[PDB]
Amino acid sequence: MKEIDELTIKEYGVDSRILMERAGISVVLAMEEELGNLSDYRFLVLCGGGNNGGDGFVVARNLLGVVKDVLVVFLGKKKTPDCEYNYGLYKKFGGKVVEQFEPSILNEFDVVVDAIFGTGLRGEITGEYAEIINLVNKSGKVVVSVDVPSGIDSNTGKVLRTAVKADLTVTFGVPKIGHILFPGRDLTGKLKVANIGHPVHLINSINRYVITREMVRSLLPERPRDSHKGTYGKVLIIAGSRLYSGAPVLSGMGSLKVGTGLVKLAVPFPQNLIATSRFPELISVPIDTEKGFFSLQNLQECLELSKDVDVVAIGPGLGNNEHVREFVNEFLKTLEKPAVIDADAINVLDTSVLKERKSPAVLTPHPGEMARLVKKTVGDVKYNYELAEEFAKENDCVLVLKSATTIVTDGEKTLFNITGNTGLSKGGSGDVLTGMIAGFIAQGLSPLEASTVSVYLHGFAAELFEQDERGLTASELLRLIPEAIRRLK
Amino acid sequence: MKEIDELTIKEYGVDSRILMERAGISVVLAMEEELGNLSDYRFLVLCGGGNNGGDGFVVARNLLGVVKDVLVVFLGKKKTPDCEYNYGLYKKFGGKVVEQFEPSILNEFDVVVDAIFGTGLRGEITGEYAEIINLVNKSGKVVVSVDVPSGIDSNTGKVLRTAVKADLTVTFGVPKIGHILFPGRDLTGKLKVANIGHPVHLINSINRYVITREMVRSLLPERPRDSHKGTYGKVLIIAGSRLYSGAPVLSGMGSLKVGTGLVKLAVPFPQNLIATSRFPELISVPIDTEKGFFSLQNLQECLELSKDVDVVAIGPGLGNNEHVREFVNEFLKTLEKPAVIDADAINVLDTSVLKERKSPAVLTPHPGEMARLVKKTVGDVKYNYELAEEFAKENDCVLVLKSATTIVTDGEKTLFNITGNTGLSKGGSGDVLTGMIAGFIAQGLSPLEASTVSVYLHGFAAELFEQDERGLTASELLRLIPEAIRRLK
Amino acid sequence: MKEIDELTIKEYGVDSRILMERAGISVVLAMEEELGNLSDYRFLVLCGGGNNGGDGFVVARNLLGVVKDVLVVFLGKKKTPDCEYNYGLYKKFGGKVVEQFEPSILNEFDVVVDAIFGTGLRGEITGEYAEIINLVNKSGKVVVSVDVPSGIDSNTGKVLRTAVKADLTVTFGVPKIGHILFPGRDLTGKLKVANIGHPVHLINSINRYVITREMVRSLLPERPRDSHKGTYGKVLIIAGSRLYSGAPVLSGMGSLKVGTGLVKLAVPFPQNLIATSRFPELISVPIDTEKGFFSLQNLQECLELSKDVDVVAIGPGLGNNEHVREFVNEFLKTLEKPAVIDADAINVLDTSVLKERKSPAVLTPHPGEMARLVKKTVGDVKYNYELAEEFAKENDCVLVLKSATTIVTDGEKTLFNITGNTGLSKGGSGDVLTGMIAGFIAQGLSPLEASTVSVYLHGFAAELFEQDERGLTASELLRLIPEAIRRLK
Amino acid sequence: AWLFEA
Amino acid sequence: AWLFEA
Amino acid sequence: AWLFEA
Amino acid sequence: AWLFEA
Ligand SMILES: Nc1ncnc2c1ncn2[C@@H]1O[C@H](COP(=O)(O)O)[C@@H](O)[C@H]1O
Ligand SMILES: Nc1ncnc2c1ncn2[C@@H]1O[C@H](COP(=O)(O)O)[C@@H](O)[C@H]1O
Ligand SMILES: Nc1ncnc2c1ncn2[C@@H]1O[C@H](COP(=O)(O)O)[C@@H](O)[C@H]1O
Ligand SMILES: Nc1ncnc2c1ncn2[C@@H]1O[C@H](COP(=O)(O)O)[C@@H](O)[C@H]1O
Ligand SMILES: Nc1ncnc2c1ncn2[C@@H]1O[C@H](COP(=O)(O)O)[C@@H](O)[C@H]1O
Ligand SMILES: Nc1ncnc2c1ncn2[C@@H]1O[C@H](COP(=O)(O)O)[C@@H](O)[C@H]1O
Ligand SMILES: [K+]
Ligand SMILES: [K+]
Ligand SMILES: [K+]
Repeated sequence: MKEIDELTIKEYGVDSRILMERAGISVVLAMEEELGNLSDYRFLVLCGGGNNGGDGFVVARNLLGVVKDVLVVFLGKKKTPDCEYNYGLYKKFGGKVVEQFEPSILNEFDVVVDAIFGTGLRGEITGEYAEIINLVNKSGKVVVSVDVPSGIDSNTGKVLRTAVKADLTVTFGVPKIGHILFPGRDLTGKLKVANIGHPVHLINSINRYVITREMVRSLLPERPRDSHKGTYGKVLIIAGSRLYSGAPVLSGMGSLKVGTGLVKLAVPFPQNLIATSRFPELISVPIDTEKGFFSLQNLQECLELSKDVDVVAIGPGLGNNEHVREFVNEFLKTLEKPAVIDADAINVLDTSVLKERKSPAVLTPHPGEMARLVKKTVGDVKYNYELAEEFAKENDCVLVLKSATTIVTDGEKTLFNITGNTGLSKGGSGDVLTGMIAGFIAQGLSPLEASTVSVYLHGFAAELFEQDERGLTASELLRLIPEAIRRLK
Repeated sequence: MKEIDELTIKEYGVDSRILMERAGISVVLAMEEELGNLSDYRFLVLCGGGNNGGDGFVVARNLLGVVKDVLVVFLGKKKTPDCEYNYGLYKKFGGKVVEQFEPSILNEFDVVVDAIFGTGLRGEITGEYAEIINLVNKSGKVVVSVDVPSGIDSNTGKVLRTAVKADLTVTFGVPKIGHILFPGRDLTGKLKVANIGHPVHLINSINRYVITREMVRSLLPERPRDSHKGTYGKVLIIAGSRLYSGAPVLSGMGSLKVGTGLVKLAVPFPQNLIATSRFPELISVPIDTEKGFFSLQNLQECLELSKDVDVVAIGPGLGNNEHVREFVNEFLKTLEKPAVIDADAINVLDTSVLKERKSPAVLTPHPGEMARLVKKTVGDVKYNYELAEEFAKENDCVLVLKSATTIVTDGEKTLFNITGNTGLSKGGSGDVLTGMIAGFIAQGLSPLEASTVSVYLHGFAAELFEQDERGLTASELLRLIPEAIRRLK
Repeated sequence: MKEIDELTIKEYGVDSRILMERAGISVVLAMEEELGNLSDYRFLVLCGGGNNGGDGFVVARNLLGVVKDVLVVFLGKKKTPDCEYNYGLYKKFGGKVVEQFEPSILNEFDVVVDAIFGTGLRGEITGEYAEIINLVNKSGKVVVSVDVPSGIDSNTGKVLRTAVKADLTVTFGVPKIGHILFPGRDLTGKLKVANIGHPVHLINSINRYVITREMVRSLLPERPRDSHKGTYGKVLIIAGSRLYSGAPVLSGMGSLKVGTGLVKLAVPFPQNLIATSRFPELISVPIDTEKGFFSLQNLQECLELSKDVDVVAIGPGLGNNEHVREFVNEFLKTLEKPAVIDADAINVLDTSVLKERKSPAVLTPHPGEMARLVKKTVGDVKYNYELAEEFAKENDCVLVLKSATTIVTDGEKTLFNITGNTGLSKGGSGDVLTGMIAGFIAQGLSPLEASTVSVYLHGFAAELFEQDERGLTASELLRLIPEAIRRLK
Repeated sequence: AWLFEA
Repeated sequence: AWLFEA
Repeated sequence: AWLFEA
Repeated sequence: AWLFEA
């Protein structure tokens, strides 16, 4: 987006003063929409020396005469040209500026406009800038951040030592990665994206997007009236073990609840019996195992079951021992169908086997599984969208890195999901997702499309739960899926 | 119906001009009901040379002076007498005709009335007629078809190379097979059937009908207050296998949910245990089998269980191997009770055994099972109501050929079901239906009656699902059945 | 309209059988709209031998099979060709006919369809036709008349000895004079006018119309925002006497309540004082008279007052003595402004003075005043629209002949008003109307236009009275006028 | 409105 | 109901 | 109220 | 919709 401001000035010819004005009035209009009539309020605008602060000067000037009181605390040393121009206007219009922050100054104001730093922040905040941010965060005033809350790194969502907690953030052109990933997404509060005059072609060129309702609506597969179950595909789910008898059932119904025509589970006996006793619509094939786990002895039976299907999901509750490893790796090596690879199938995966596969795969790890897979720490991989991009690209796969914001990438295109809530922070929610992806592939969506639609809907179903989110369980989530789908349309 | 127009003219004495006038004004009145006040709209009427086009000329004439603009594009070479008469009137009333279609002419109109071909169409549409139909289908205008959308074969529902997609179709006397079967039923849009003056005795003579709410209401069995479970009959369901443990449960509850007094399942042990753990109202008899499947070793036990019952359903999840074949065929040969034969029981059926049976049967295949049964391709049997008629007649049975429009026939009487939606395109919906039919027979309805009421209600229950249809599963369908029954009354 | 059926057959080419069919089904559709679902009812159709009876045969045939019972009592000797054709169809479709009326036959039916005579009736009904009509009128059954209730003369509204009282009458193309004038308008009940296929150009050619909401809406003068009282004209009202001090006030406010800019009354002193004490918005000029009445001594003063105005109303409460006669006649002879001539101004009018006037006039008599004016009996002039036409034409004026249906004519164009109720049957309602006409002329409408809009609104205001109509008085009517105007839009 | 004036 | 079945 | 008087 | 995406 830095390149987008640049191109809009330098090649399209839009004066940078005009972009700055449009940004500032956007902020004024966003505050009106959120606070109602502004004439009642007193405003403290905190301006740095960069263009973020310039945006602040525009806000401050625009509020002059219309609101109860305005004051600018200017906290930079030097001003950029556009910041300077606008400082100059604010002063000519009769606005008051000071350069010293008094702790007690929060006393006489209702709204703090945070125009200290924007996407123009490198490295940690210390000294007075930090002190003032800590003061604002303790003040209980309403906080409006210009562009990104000061102290968020706009490329990662990381807090650079300290950062402003905003009630409202007004950004320009497009959401930035920092608003989308945590902790930054938390500090952004309610996010508005303002159009400030960039050519639309540039806005759309952006290589990374947030999954939206509109995007998902247009990817949902059609339901032609003259159809039968085979129209909507077949899934095989290879899952469960004597230790984990629930996982297969939740994956299976994830597939069915998104509109798949037929789902078959392959689960060690007698645990296979659990599924059909809960959901007799499922087919649950007994696999005869030595000790409760899949092994190479079950390889041939599973390839056979996979000839009549469109997609295979593998992993949930398989257990992670050597015989499961041999089986999963030999199976994936021979299976010439799309694979959705989750949970324990990921823990035992040999990534050489993903490269040599002609057929496509989706991997769906959480950060702990991603860490072990690439042999890094949880902290190195969490929210690391470039690492996810490299891995999908190197292994010719779609990677769905699960978290409160989920990342879906194929190496070229990267998408971020922001639906869901803490109710999904419970075992078995992941199992449902695996099933949703496989089902959507079965219905003819590509792996990336299936993954995009599934993470969105999976989160949206969680938000539809009637009671406190913390009491949500995977079985209730399954029930809410078709409501999510209906509400999408 | 061609014979019906003929008899009404030639033996009852109704001038054919009068039938044509009544048809045309029906179309005008149907459009008013659908579009509201017509004075706002501009109409383009597309007329062939046959009587369909004549009907168009009547529409066009009737709209003269009352609506914003009318134009006829006449696309035939020659006109039939009645078409000619009406072309003559349209012209005398001051109506404009042209004989050349300009692509851009769709520009200046809001409604296209399609009176190009009706039930008088043989063979594929090519040349300009096709071009013009392709233009109308791309135009996004509202389309009203006279009789059947031009390009549907009214005897089969097939698209003859290309065909008009209508928002509204107004037909006369009775729905034609083409409106009822796909793809034609899809292209018909909303269908109105107009009374245009045929004697009622002729209308009712028609040998093939659509199942209606009214028909089904009057077939529902009575619920006398002084009753007990035996009043409402007993069903035995012979089903399931070690591979398919769900099917028995869904069939069993299909029977109970339609009001049957007692349902017993016979299911290999321990899979029989699945049913009562989900629905403890069911009786589920363990059958001791060698390897998880019914065989001749279970023949005597099953005949014994069938002495105390009114109907036997057989097939769902039995598996299809040689020992199942021997068992099903020897069983059906000896059973002297009504049989409902579904799924795998159909796959292994020897049709010689249906002829020699004194007792009645209903077969309920989908097209894939029907194909294998008579040794034809899916495409030869799908929507092939005459083949279904021949087979029911030759084998002294009722055949229920499942699809988005289901055909129910006994060889003399043929009925079409149009309830349901794509939510039933999921395994296990078929199992529920089998149970509904058996239950209705148990309650004293004939096989044809039981089949008619069941397919109607089975589809209607699907439409009552609250959320998106694609998330419907057989277990939710079971729950909706009694709502369907209540809404019927 | 007889000429309209003829032209539509003979020059446009519409088979008369088709007109007859369209008429009959209109009747069926009108009954459905009024009675709801018809399948519950038993129908007795009473058919003569003419085309009215033919229409009946079409109704009867169309009801066959759909309703509970149908029977035709055919009461003619001979059948016209189209009646015969349709008798022939009714019989072929299986309909029962009898030729004898049994008094008790009304017992077994719910609806009597009266297709005995239509617009094809000359001279008085006697014998059995009368007996049967008297029986139907005593029966308390629902009665639907085809075209006009049998026994109304369709050109006058007169009862030819005896006539059917219908709940619903369905006529074709246009309302006939007989439905519009009393007693016929009373016997018609609820009137529907069906389009049966006549070219629209012919329908509109009709020289005589009913005033409609739509017609009046499009005649209401505009209210340009940049206006002042002179934009909306000035009225002078010359009225009242020592005997009749109320009339001036009600006429004056009639003018103001329709939007006139200024109204001046000229009323003998001190009775002029009455007006401004009730409505101080009025100007009320004292005229000094010898004995309480206008005379030639007031001629010059009144011509003077009339120079500054756009229209003069004269007559209400003037009294009728010789000196008033001299004054009214000399005044009208010299006044070179539009005159609205009412009440006593009409009683003393010399009609030679209307011919010699260059300026236009509207006369507004009730039948008693019209009788004295042309020297005929009340019975000769009441509802006599051709006499009203002759008089307007001979005297170059608009005549508004007041009654429950009011006739407005200029000799070329004749209009009928059907708004109002018996609440206007009270002295002073007429005075309000005079004022409304003058006001509308003042605002720039022609005399015929002003008269059309006024009679419509005057009646519509009466219908808006909240309480029983019989308690309506002229002062409440004045209050309701602007509600009428608003409801018009 | 097509069939009836009222 | 007289004119149309739906 | 900031952008428009009506 | 012109000024803001939410
Ligand atoms: N706090 C949260 N907010 C939104 N989604 C969550 C949250 N916690 C977990 N999830 C989702 O729930 C599922 C957990 O799957 P797993 O990590 O395999 O158990 C993933 O789809 C996560 O993205
Ligand atoms: N309410 C009842 N009325 C008449 N017979 C009954 C009743 N309940 C049970 N039975 C009889 O007991 C046997 C078992 O009844 P059921 O359990 O209803 O099939 C039947 O053969 C019935 O005749
Ligand atoms: N309604 C239907 N239309 C076309 N083919 C069908 C239908 N039902 C079943 N089949 C065929 O039967 C086989 C099994 O069908 P399904 O159970 O829908 O996968 C498939 O290979 C289909 O071609
Ligand atoms: N798209 C659809 N619309 C209506 N009914 C359907 C549709 N797809 C399947 N069905 C019905 O659902 C059941 C499928 O049974 P089976 O083909 O045995 O699995 C049959 O009753 C079909 O007629
Ligand atoms: N608002 C106005 N616009 C134009 N002329 C007016 C206005 N008010 C009064 N007059 C003039 O003053 C005279 C008396 O006006 P009025 O009282 O409206 O008849 C007329 O001849 C008008 O031209
Ligand atoms: N029964 C009635 N229905 C409708 N209008 C009426 C009725 N009686 C009187 N009127 C009207 O009321 C006014 C009577 O005026 P006048 O006859 O001068 O007293 C005229 O406009 C009549 O047309
Ligand atoms: K900021
Ligand atoms: K057509
Ligand atoms: K009549």
